[PDB]
Amino acid sequence: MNINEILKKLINKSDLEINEAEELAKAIIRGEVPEILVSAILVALRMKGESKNEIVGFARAMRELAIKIDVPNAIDTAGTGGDGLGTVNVSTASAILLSLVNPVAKHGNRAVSGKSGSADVLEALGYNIIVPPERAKELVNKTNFVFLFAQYYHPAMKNVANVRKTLGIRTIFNILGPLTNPANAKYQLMGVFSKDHLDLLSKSAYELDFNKIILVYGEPGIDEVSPIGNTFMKIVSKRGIEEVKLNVTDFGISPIPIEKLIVNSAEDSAIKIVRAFLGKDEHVAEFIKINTAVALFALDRVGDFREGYEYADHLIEKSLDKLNEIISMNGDVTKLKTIVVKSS
Amino acid sequence: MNINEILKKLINKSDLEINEAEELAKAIIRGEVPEILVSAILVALRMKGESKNEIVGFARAMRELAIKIDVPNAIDTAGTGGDGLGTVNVSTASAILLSLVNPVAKHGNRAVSGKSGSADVLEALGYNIIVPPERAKELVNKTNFVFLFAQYYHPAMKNVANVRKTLGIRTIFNILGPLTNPANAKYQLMGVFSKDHLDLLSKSAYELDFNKIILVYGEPGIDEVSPIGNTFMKIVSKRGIEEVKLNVTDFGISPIPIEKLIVNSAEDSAIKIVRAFLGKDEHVAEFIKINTAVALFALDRVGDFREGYEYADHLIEKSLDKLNEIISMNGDVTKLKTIVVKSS
Ligand SMILES: O=P(O)(O)OC[C@H]1O[C@H](OP(=O)(O)OP(=O)(O)O)[C@H](O)[C@@H]1O
Ligand SMILES: O=P(O)(O)OC[C@H]1O[C@H](OP(=O)(O)OP(=O)(O)O)[C@H](O)[C@@H]1O
Ligand SMILES: [Mg+2]
Ligand SMILES: [Mg+2]
Ligand SMILES: [Mg+2]
Ligand SMILES: [Mg+2]
Repeated sequence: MNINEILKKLINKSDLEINEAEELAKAIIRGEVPEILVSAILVALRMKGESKNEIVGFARAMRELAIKIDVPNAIDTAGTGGDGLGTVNVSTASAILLSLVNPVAKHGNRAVSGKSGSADVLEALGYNIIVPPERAKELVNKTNFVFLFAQYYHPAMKNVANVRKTLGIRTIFNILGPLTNPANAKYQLMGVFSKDHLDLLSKSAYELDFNKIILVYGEPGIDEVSPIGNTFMKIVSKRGIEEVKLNVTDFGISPIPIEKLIVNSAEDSAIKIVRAFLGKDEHVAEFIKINTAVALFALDRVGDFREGYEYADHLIEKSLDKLNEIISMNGDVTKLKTIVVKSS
Repeated sequence: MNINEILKKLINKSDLEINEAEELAKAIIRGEVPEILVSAILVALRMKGESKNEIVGFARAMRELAIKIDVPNAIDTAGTGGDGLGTVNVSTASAILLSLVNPVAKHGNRAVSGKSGSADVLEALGYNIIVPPERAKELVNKTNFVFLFAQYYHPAMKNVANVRKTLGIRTIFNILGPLTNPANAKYQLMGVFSKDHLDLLSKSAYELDFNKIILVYGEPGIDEVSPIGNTFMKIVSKRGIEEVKLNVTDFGISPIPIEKLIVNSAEDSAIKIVRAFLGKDEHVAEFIKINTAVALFALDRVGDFREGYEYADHLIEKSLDKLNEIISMNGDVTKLKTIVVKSS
């Protein structure tokens, strides 16, 4: 693996082979490549426009270097993020409903834009987001749910922290985290932030070896099933990549005004979700349920999205309690009660 | 003027304003921009493809911080380099013949591609490549020739050496060289390795305040007058940029074997050259004459491309003697003669 040959190759706008990319990624994440060259590379890759092999290459590298646990049968609902509209922490909430009928390995980080980060609500809720791997497995067995805090499950990325911060621009590492679930979940719902990444990441995904992963991009430009209108999807499986366009009305609901689904703090997000669980905020609930319906489909638990939406209705009614047993086994329920009160 | 804004601008592939480039180049050459961003900026600037205005901005920044000497009437023959052929140092040689008729302020550096660096030959021929401004003035009056070592007349450029070396790829700075003659020569024959850069550089030079500078691209893929076929050149002055296409034959000569114009070290170049001066290397000598010919057309001491080849035919006969006096005034004549002995 010659750093120079690689760089010159990217500069000429030639895509790498999966293996070149993986060795390249491996060197960078290991800390064996001078910052000047990591910067050059990340910048070259972006201006060339990353290709499938490249994504595949880097993903495989990151999985390899990441702290792992084995729960392939699990499902994750992490999205790439980056839309920055501060919407409520949907997929996290949605991860609570899923754990009721299937092991859930929720991968995520704290907020980058705003403060509605997956790891932040869980914290605001009473959950102890920093879980050691040996414990992580125990929890998923006892409660069917664990949150895998990325910073900690991908310690190696520390060797790229300075370049990324100094560069202060989006790079290939901004859309890779969801393809790197630390527990190797084979089923997942991952939202991307642009129609273009929907095409690239689904093609990449097709080779990262999932049983079923559903990539989505919903209007007005968030990485979720769209709560106001259309949702562009890609259902990936050993069979291929299926294209599917969906409107929020297909779930049998009227479009939800998005201002209703936007938060301004972690606690505010937590309250939105509990109130949703408690039936005191139909809007957030419909948002949590349209996302869960797509996840449920990924698991092959329903025949269509409507069935998925109705089924999700039965899950949300048991989620508050579910949330309580999960947080009791790994956190502080008094914080959950406080949040509950704060929403009654 | 913010670096992060410049970076976003380039990542977006938008060309900079001359003023912007100049301030950007200033900070970089002044060593006040973090190596990480300098790497990114240089890479993006290359992938986007540099613009006439960016070239002009950097050139002006560099010129401003360079150390200078007064000799505008002088002529130079430095080329962009980087054609990857390892050919023999023709313009350094072509400069020797020129000092026979016009003061020569030759700008150059050590090789990045082989050893065939114009500065390396001289070192090998016995010349003392580091010439202080005061001494340089003296040498040009007496011998009518002087070498301006880029690494000495551009002391600030050392603030970009680590990034450039670490990168190990060509950037904007690898084409700015000949446009920043320390003696501010108003005349010269600028060689370029690609027809594309031939256009960019010609248009840029037009605004760089020259009396007459001829840019040339050699058919085989060399940045000199072609020894095997066509030569594309632009005659830029204050009145415009003329288009001109040549063939080795228009010099009344025949195609020359590039196989014999190739060198594999500083000394082989120093030998091919002296060998041609001794009239013992028909081919090397022909390659020199044709370039010299164009450079004479530039000084307007010949109004015909074949008349210049004829005039060059004279000059080479007195060449060795000139080289001899040049070396004994600023250097070690010993070396030179051992080379003569090795050229027989
Ligand atoms: O900024 P957003 O509109 O939220 O988009 C980013 C992602 O976050 C949402 O879930 P959650 O809040 O749990 O975040 P995560 O997917 O990043 O963990 C949702 O599932 C998106 O995929
Ligand atoms: O790689 P090359 O085929 O040599 O082309 C690069 C330049 O070098 C040649 O002269 P010289 O060898 O003296 O180098 P210089 O122009 O860098 O001084 C010639 O003037 C070219 O313009
Ligand atoms: Mg999400
Ligand atoms: Mg989201
Ligand atoms: Mg040259
Ligand atoms: Mg050359």
